[PDB]
Amino acid sequence: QFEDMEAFLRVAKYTLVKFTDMHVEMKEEAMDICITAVEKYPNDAEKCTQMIKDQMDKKFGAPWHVVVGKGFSYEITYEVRNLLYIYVGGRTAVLLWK
Amino acid sequence: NRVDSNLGAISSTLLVELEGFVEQNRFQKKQAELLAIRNEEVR
Amino acid sequence: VDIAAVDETFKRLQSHKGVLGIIVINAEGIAIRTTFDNDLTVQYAALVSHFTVKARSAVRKLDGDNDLKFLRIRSKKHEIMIAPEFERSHEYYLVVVQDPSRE
Amino acid sequence: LTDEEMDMCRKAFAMFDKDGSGTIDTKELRTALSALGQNPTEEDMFVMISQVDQDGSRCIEFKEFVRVIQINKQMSADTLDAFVALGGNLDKTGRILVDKLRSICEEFELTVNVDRLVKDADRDLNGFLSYDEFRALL
Amino acid sequence: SDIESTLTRIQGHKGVIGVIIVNNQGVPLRSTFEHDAMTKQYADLVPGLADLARNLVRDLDPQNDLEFLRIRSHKHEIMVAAKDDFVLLVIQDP
Amino acid sequence: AVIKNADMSEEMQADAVDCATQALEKYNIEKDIAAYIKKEFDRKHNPTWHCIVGRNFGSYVTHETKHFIYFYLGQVAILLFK
Amino acid sequence: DYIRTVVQLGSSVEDLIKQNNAVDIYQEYFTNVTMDHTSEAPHVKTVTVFK
Repeated sequence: QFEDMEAFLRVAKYTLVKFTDMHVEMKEEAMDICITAVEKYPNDAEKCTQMIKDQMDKKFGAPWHVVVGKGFSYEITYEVRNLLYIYVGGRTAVLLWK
Repeated sequence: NRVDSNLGAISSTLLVELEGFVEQNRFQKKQAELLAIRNEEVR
Repeated sequence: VDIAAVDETFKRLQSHKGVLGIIVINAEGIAIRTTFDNDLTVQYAALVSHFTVKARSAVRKLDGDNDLKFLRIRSKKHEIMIAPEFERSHEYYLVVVQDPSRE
Repeated sequence: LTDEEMDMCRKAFAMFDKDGSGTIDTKELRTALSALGQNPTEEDMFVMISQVDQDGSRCIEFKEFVRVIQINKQMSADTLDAFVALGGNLDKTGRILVDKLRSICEEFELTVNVDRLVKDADRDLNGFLSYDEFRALL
Repeated sequence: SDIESTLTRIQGHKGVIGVIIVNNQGVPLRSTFEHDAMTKQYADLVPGLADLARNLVRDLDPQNDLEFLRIRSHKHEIMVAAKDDFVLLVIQDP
Repeated sequence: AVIKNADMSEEMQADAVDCATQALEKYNIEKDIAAYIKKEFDRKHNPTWHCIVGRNFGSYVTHETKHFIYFYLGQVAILLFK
Repeated sequence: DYIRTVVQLGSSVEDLIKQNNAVDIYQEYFTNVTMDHTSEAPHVKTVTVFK
């Protein structure tokens, strides 16, 4: 029972997947590339999404769609087996759909 | 106690427990004596 | 100059017990004077702007000729106080944050 | 969907993945089947897991566990047990044979019984019980 | 016999015009009004404000919650005690 | 209303703004806002849209030639596209 | 006009802040007091008489 934001940030380093319809190798590759994006540029998040979907653009699919953020809402139409929603760093969260 | 620690535990038992179900038969021997025993003291 | 008067009002309010913060935000959700850092500022400005326009629309809908000059939400930590003055050429819902636990 | 089904689901998931891997591997599953007596092939269990494994893991987990319990349970509360008590052996006809009740009281060897119950639960006042008045009995 | 005695005390002070209890989704149970053309008004307008305010408070630092709320209009003081089971309303002009 | 970036016909930019503003006026939560803004425009013009509502979000997305709109109202942000 | 509004609101809120410091309304007495003084006289129970 920690007693501030800061001890929460001390514990919260895990990257829990909130909900996901992805293959296990799909999941591990996408999960690790997103954590490397978030650790690479905490300040400017635009070019995190640059890197995430352009890697997924050349490799996995011609269409892709990345949303990183702090507080937001969304409703998308997505073709099944290709959706990733994860919580990174105990605060920042990323939606990702094709 | 002697007239209502019995009669609120006699009504707390569970006869059948969790083919081989003959063990249940054997099991239902044992607790039978239980209720009989308890009843005698209340009588 | 009246700028000394309004800054003096900030020390009038802020000299009270427990008063953590004072901030002024206009109808377009942008803070003007602060007392906090910049991001707690902008998240207060956005949140309180949306919340108070919903609350005023609630009271006006509930009764036609009654408006609000007051708003007070509670925490277990700090009792945010919102005041609005809905008018034309000015509508400045100032918002205080305070609590009587400290000091 | 409910809250105690999560309790039983957690207990049964504990029973299956008994070593503590966090994933149902084939060997613990066969251990569970062999405790129940079954020792099938090593190609049918593959197909069974492959239908239950959605993630490609070759190992099923708690989300997949409750997915299969969810589909099998809610696809197929008090309607069925009181229904199939005696009238559900009649399937929306409302006429229960007295001979069924005489047989029930015959087999369970009960010491003293008079069947005045069916005489005094008679709400159509004919000599049988429809289903709504059957629940009124219960 | 403690809840209703507090209702009877609180509804007989110098400014109170109505006490309302409403459930999670709705169903205003145990109002106090001689007609019910404006109870439903409160019951479907106010808990939107109560949970919207819980959003405003809790968003800042998630150890935090909301407990009460007051809206003082010109002629009314709408005090709402929101919590997990229900929403409760007391209306009073000072 | 405030628009920061868009490349689409203005005659339905007016459609976008009048669709979003009455939505923001009516509802009192921000999931149903992104619900309605897609839903009603979806039954208006095209089969496919995507719409984001919030504050301080980052995104990269492939544009559409005449379907890409980035609103701004009252420190509450909206994006929608095809 | 902005200045006049701000000082008007400062006056009103100043009254309110005093109102909250005056007496604290939101404070339950004995929120958490564990120490309880109770009844502890000797109890004699005959569980069974062995006869």
